[PDB]
Amino acid sequence: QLSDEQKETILKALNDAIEKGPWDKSNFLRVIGKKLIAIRDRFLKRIG
Amino acid sequence: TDATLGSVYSEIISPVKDCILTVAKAVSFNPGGKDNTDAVEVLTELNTKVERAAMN
Repeated sequence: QLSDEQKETILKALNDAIEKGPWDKSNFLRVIGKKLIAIRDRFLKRIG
Repeated sequence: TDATLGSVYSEIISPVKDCILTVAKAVSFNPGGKDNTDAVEVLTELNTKVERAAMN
């Protein structure tokens, strides 16, 4: 269903968000950050 | 397995959408604080980009 350019575009978005978000500003946001990383790992598991 | 347009919406867009809603609750409770609002912005940015990537 997904093309290769779509997959990389989405992965790149996940990475950017994980890298720049305030995921280390509070414990609450830390969890949010962890969830985001969990979402990316799930996506990586499928396209790989 | 493998990612599809569906799994993008069910396994990425929806979860992120949920996170935004929850962070919104933290904002509504704790005014002072730039972090929670920055987080919503980043997540909104994420979803708009993912949705466009999936629709094209």
